[PDB]
Amino acid sequence: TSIMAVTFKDGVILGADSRTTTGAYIANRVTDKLTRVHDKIWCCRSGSAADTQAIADIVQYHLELYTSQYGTPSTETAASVFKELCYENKDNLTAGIIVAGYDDKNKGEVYTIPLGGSVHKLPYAIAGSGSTFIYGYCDKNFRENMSKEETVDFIKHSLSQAIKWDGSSGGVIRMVVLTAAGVERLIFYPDEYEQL
Amino acid sequence: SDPSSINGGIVVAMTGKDCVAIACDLRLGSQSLGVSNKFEKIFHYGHVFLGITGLATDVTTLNEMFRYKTNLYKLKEERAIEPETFTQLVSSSLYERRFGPYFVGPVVAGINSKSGKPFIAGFDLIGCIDEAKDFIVSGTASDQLFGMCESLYEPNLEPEDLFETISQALLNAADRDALSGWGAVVYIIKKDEVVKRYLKMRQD
Amino acid sequence: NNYDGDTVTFSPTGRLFQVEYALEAIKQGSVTVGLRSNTHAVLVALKRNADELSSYQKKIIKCDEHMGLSLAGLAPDARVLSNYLRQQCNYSSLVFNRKLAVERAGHLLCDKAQKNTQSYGGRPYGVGLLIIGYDKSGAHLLEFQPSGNVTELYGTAIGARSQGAKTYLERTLDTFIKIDGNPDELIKAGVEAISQSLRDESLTVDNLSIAIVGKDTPFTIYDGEAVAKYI
Amino acid sequence: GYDRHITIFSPEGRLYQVEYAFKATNQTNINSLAVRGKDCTVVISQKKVPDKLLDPTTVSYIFCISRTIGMVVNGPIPDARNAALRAKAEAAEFRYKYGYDMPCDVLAKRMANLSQIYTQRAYMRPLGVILTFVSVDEELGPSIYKTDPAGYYVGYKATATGPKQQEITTNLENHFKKSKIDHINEESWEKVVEFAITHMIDALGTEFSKNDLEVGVATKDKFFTLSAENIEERLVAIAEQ
Amino acid sequence: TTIVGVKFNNGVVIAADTRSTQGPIVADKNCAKLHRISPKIWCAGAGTAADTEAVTQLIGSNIELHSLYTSREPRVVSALQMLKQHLFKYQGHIGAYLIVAGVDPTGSHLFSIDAHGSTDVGYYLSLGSGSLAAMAVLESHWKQDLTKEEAIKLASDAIQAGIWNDLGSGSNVDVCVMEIGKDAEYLRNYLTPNVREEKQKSYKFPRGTTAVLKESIVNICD
Amino acid sequence: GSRRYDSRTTIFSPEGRLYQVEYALESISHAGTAIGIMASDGIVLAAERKVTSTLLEQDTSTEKLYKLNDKIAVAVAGLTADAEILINTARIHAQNYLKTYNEDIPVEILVRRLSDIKQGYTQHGGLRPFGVSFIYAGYDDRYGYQLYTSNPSGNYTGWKAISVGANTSAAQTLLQMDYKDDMKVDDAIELALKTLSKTTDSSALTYDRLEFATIRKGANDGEVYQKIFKPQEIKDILVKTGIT
Amino acid sequence: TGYDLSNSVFSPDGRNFQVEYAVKAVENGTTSIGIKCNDGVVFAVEKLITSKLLVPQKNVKIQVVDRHIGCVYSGLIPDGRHLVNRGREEAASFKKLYKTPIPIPAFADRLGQYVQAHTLYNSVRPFGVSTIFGGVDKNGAHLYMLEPSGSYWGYKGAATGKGRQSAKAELEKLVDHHPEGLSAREAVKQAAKIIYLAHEDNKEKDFELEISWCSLSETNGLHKFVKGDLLQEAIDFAQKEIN
Amino acid sequence: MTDRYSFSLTTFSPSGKLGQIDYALTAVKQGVTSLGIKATNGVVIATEKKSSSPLAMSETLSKVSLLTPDIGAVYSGMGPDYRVLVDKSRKVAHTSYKRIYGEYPPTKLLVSEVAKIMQEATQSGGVRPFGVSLLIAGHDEFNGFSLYQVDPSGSYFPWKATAIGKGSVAAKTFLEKRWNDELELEDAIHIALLTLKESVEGEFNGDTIELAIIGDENPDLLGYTGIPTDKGPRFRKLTSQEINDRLEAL
Amino acid sequence: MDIILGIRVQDSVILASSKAVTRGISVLKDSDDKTRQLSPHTLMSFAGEAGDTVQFAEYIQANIQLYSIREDYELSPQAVSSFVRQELAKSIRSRRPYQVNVLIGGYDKKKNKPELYQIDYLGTKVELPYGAHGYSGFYTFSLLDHHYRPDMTTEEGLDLLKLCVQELEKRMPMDFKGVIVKIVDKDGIRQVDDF
Ligand SMILES: [K+]
Ligand SMILES: [Mg+2]
Ligand SMILES: [Mg+2]
Ligand SMILES: [Mg+2]
Ligand SMILES: [Mg+2]
Repeated sequence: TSIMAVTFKDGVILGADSRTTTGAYIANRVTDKLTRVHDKIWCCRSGSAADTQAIADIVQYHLELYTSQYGTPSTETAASVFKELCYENKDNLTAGIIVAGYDDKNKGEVYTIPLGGSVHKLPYAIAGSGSTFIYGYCDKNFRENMSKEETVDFIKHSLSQAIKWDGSSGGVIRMVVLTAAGVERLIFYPDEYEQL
Repeated sequence: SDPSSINGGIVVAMTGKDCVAIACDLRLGSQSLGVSNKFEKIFHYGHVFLGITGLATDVTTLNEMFRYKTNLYKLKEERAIEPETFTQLVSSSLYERRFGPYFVGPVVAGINSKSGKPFIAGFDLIGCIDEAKDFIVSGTASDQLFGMCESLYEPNLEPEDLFETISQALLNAADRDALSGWGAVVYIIKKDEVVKRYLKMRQD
Repeated sequence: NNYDGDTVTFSPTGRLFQVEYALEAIKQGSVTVGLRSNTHAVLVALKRNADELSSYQKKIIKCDEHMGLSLAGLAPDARVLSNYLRQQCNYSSLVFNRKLAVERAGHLLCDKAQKNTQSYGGRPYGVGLLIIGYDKSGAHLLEFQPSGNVTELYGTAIGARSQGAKTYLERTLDTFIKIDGNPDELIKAGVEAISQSLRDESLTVDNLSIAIVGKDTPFTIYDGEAVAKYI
Repeated sequence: GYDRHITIFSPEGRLYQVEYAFKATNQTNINSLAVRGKDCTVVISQKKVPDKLLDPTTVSYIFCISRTIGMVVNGPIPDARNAALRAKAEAAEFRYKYGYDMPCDVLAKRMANLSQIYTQRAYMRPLGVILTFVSVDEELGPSIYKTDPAGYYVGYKATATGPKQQEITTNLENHFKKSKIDHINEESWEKVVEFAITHMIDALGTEFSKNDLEVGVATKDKFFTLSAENIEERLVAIAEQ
Repeated sequence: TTIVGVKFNNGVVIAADTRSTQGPIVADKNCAKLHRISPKIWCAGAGTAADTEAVTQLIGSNIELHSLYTSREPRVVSALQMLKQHLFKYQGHIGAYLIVAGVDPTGSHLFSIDAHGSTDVGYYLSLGSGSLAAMAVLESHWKQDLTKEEAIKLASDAIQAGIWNDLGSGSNVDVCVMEIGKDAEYLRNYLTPNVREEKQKSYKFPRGTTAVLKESIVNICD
Repeated sequence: GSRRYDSRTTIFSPEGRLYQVEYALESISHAGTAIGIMASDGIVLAAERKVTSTLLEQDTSTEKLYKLNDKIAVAVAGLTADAEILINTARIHAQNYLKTYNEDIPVEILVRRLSDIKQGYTQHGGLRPFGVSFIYAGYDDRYGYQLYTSNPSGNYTGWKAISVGANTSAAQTLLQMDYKDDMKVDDAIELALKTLSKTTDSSALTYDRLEFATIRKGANDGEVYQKIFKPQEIKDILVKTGIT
Repeated sequence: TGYDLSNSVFSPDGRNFQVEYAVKAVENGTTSIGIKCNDGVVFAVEKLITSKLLVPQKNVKIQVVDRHIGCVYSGLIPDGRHLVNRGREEAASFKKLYKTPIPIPAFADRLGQYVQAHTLYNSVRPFGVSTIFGGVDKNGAHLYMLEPSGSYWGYKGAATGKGRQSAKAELEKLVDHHPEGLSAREAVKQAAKIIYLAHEDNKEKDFELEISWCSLSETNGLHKFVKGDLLQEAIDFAQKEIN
Repeated sequence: MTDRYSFSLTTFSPSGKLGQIDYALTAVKQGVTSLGIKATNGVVIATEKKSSSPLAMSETLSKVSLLTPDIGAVYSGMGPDYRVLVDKSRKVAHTSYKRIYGEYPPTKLLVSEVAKIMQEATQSGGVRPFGVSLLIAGHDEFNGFSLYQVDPSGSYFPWKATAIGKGSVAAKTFLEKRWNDELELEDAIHIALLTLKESVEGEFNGDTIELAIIGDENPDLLGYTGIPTDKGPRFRKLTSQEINDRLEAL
Repeated sequence: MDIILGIRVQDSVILASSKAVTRGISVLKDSDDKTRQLSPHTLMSFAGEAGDTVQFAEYIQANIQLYSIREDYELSPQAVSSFVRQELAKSIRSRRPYQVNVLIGGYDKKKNKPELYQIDYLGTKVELPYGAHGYSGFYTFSLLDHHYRPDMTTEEGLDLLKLCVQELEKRMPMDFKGVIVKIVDKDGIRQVDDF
């Protein structure tokens, strides 16, 4: 996988490729690695497909039960639940998850959770095998308080390069926009992003 | 130290016209050493016959276990268990030990007393049912038995002809296996008579 | 009446009779006194015998180098509670390298006694305790009741005829509180306090029991010829 | 007579503890009502705040169990909240285990089963509550299912619960005799709420201010409660007709 | 095994070959890899044979009890959730690779499940040792808006690719069609392109060929 | 707490009796009579069904006589539901013994274990005892034909002929009168039926109100056969002895 | 009858007499109050000075849960401590899993469910305390009062103990005279006055005043005890009003 | 806390009676009438749908329940007790039989398992007996059609025909006059409706009566085709319309 | 441990068991009796892992003796052998299995027949005219295949056994210090002192 989440003026956008593998065989070329744990709290999944799905399912359950009792959970709270599962079961998990959500008080927020189960709040986060190839690019190009169109272009160009170099990444570029306006799903096909 | 090939042995079953046959060798050894030439591998519970190859302690244990279970079945059901039902019981019982299995290759054979239909089935060590119209094989000479049966077998054989076919399948398969042989038994099963024959075979 | 069969039952006026009956066992117990200044804290206890051939039941127990108590009521219950205090004091030392605050000691005893008043099958503790100690905030005196109620005081007394000593200490409050840097005088005040609870019997050498803890004094108990000084 | 203290049978085959739990239901002296529209299910309940020192916003007997399911309770608030928390947990677990939202009637059955256990097992008392569950089920449409301390449950065209439940029940019965249908033939939930309040006013014979009522509305994909001003807006509409 | 699943206009179709192996040996020439979980939810299974049968039966049993409890027809997502959580719990040791499909009140559905617990969503899927031969065909001939008869053709063609090109697959093609508003039709041995040719010789022996030592009547009665 | 509602099922009376056991025996004394008679060449089990209704399905019915294994059967007196719990345990126990030793369980060993289970319910657990009395009829190669009885106390004894349930006092006197040691099975069949016919609370003893069974060596050579009588077979044996 | 001998048993009325008997223990206890204000809450309690021998300021009754919630109670003091110990466990596990400190309504239900659980079985006794508690969270200030039955509501002002009626009457006047709101520093002064006024119902033994507060502006949203100059200022205000 | 009731709540009285079982049977007596009749080619079970309120939808409350495709159940007594027994009965048919033998249990054995559950509520700690009598009708290959009654004690008896509940004494007498061993299924349905009218007071139609049969296999109700040996459920619940059709030729 | 043999003749079962107990490079004992009397007409010899052997033998002995007292009756050799087999069949899937191989020689008084059972540590039971455990069988089986007759006397059986011991003493690598021989017949169990 190549995955990322980026905060901007109006909120936050998540991004991901659509490739799942067993060795060099592509088991799924249209995977959806962007996953809803709450209305406006989503995550990007990387690592073991089984582990990240099982975790996301448990988190979605926890936040649904949270909402029933205490109302809408914060993005930080969601990240804490992910952490708790990842940290306490670190010996048996291979999961690299980026948590992203939109509050009206806190606006856009991004938390990344690597293998060990540590939590890191960042303006933007990149993860997955393909992220290695775009550390240079993303650091040079990211600005705070970007517009929606600028942030979409930033993620599109970034994942395009990650996909280009990483064999484990490919397919379509999925994106999920989280703002006050609501939730928007974007898709971008090879013919567009390859020739960027 | 491969549990399924310490003691040796084989079982084969075949269907004929309104009849079934099940046969087994008599050897029980400890690797190279032949120990017993009286170790029968076919058992029956009512009219349902069960043959079991593999690790001999599990053969004995499973016989005792299925006798146990079919006895309680009969007391509660007030009727003898049928081959199709017994097949399911064997599958359940083996899969119960999924991650610590009995090292066996059981084979069910018998005639359904209600429908009159001949029935045979085979299992792997962990319960997977292998149903067949023609024949089921099991044991350390299973390759040999597959080759003998697949060429010698034809459908709708008469009981007396079926006896010859299954006997020749077993004997010639056993003689190409070091761990199988030392005598043989064949069961010919009709709707309401069962004949048991001991075969003369080479004793090496 | 109908509401005293166990501790789990409230009476129609909101009383817990088993807890009150446990409180009654303390009233039958031999008198013991507690008092403190700003530098030291002192326990004085009248010991009781079965007859002239028997020993005198020990009333004072050490919990740590800086803490201990005196008992009145069921002695085995005092052994259980003191043993718990010993462990809690000890846990604080091993884990945090910290001497257990006398106040926390009181909070822990309160919560241990309380659990025995809200569950079926159990019974309340049948003993009252006077805990003295010297910690990071100076000298302390606590009064434990098996109802769970723990109270910090300048001085007090529990047991049979404890009201005599308790009145005396209430009068003497302004005097004994300022007995700083003088152990023997603080004990004398405690021995005079317990004397207000005596009837037909007087303080003898194998009858009196005194304990003291303070600024430069570990918790130590005096019996036998060591208390002859104070008679 | 210890057969009246725990849930064992009396000589006449009765469970007195269950019967006395039914009487605890009316301890709050509040009446509730539930009706179904075409697209929605409306539930209304009286709101009595006697003490001036109470924060009126925290006084509620309507609960949002899940996004789709709402529940109103007739009975003391401690037992009411006990039931609500369990219902929420059950609905959440159902979704996790079986991959879809717990239906209103299935939750009702589950809570009813739990209530049944308390009528058979001695160490557990029955909860002195009647639980009315409402939703717009994705299969069965607008739904009202009600549970009691006996462990009984059933679906309803409409229902009412409380001390003056019988008056409201017959009032609704007489309307459905007239209309000849199973529901309120109305497009918007706003007017179904207006119907619910109108018929409660007629049956109880009392007028309501904005703070005398409590309203829950179930539509497709969400159940929500109304604010005081939402109800006031609704009360004005009734008065101007 | 080769197994596939293909979505169409008004439902979903799954298919499978019928070979069962023990190493290089064909143990069963006509085994059933299409499993009924509920009347209108069926499962194609590859991997350890006993595992795919057992896990499909267990979840099928629990689905039946659930359907009775809820007074509702079971949903594919329920079978999907129950299967994946069971398989995840066993960390891959239960070697079941499943294609789950069916119709329910929500619509028609097609999913896949890996032994470790991961699930996929798609219009076309293939699993097992012949999945690459099958997927090659699916990727070549699949399109949006397939009819029923087109989807059956595509599915069985994908299985055939496995039968001919994968040594792990062989014999026959089983099919199950699950259409919305209709009964699911299980087509056992839909294609049988591997019939054994006539043998050159009858190996029926002259009676008395086998030497016998003893005879006896066996008592099966009480 | 819950002490208030505890009946204390496993305590002694001031006279040294077990209340619940005594009261369970009182319950059993109202159950339909069951008789066991042991002959030199077999055993008879006879039992009276509890006041029958004409719409009861008589042939596919079992209330009194149950099969434990091929060599052992029991006649029941008391709560049927309680008896079935114990019967399933006894059946399993017999199979455990067979699995262990590859030999059919000796009758006494089975009887002892079932009686030991009953005993347990009278000494610990705070549960009510089983309201059941059994007549065990069986064969093994050590003692041959054997009759036993067990009751809620968990006490068991061996018999030549015995009755349980209703009117045992009258039934035992009649058995004691006409029983002799050199008796045959067919004579015992007659004695069993004659005794029930005289002790019955019904107007007249008919086939539909009886369950009957024999355990003979009347199979072919040195082996035992259990015969649970069919309705028509009871009708015939009732005519053959001239009761109807 | 006998319906009142066992907890969790319904009477023919539909009442749990054992809980009502626990309420009698609460009514027997000392007065405690809670006042909700502009951006927080204020708690106060009456401490009866049984003897001269009691060390002043050193038998603290108000308890903190987490760092933002205060709890006070009337009735059986040990029962109140048990409830707070549970409250602290509940608040710790909330913060452990969800990171954010426990909201006051969330905390209120945790106590409520726990107390309610002690009316479900005959093997436990109901709590012999009414508990007034609250604090400041993300949605502002909240004040609650919880009773032996498990019943709790949000309050503008709350009171319990032997002088509850006197305190309630005084609380109602503040609500009427201050519709816009009461300030934190004002509420501290008023709390002192009300405890002194409620002491008329327990006037044999004289008493010691204890106050605490949480305020977004005054204490930065954390629970603190009122001590020293601010306490004495509040005492003087109360003294001036009784005369 | 914890269940301290580890002792029996049903015990023998000096007279030998088991009080709670007797009182449970009394609760069954108060319950609405239900009946069952066995024909040569089927079994019918029936009961009145006593509506609690006219606003209640009596279709949502099912008194007649499918246990297996070939077994159905009805009751008299306490509804909630029946509902949980049906849940338990359905599960035990799977866990203790189908998951072992790969087929559904025969009627007598499923009944035996339900009886066991009810017996345990008579002896186990801290529980009362179930306040219901069940009538279980079913079919299986080797026993054919059968009808069983299960009482609170755990006792069960096979019946040609019987009734339980409110007006059982009169209903049983009615069935004795009409029942013969040559009854066809349609004749048994007719007698069931006649017998039930005697005990029903108010409305007597397909909306107030609940009736199901155990008869021929129903391939149309199976939900799939392709397996010859699977031929469909023998249990079928008669519709409201199907009942009214038979009430005209009554 | 090491050498245990068994021969069933017309009227008796004869068990021969080596006397040596070796640990490392030292023969610690040369008079060890590797047998336990389970009942008056049933004898069990054993060989295998150190400690396990005697612990298992005595555990079986206790159980059979317990049965004998309870029922006032002697279990048949067949019944005893089946009990022993099941215990070993349980053992093999335990956390630490008994590594013990046994021969059970008994005289069935009801049948008036000698019986010899060979059971290995896996729980593999067979009834045999002659049996052996370990490497002994690799010499004795073929020898007995040649010289054994089913109608032999006890004296003939002892001579047949002498022939086995002689062969083992000639071709076996280790010194097993001779054998203790015991006879099981209608009159019970007795030991031959001069072998
Ligand atoms: K297969
Ligand atoms: Mg790439
Ligand atoms: Mg060979
Ligand atoms: Mg109860
Ligand atoms: Mg061996």
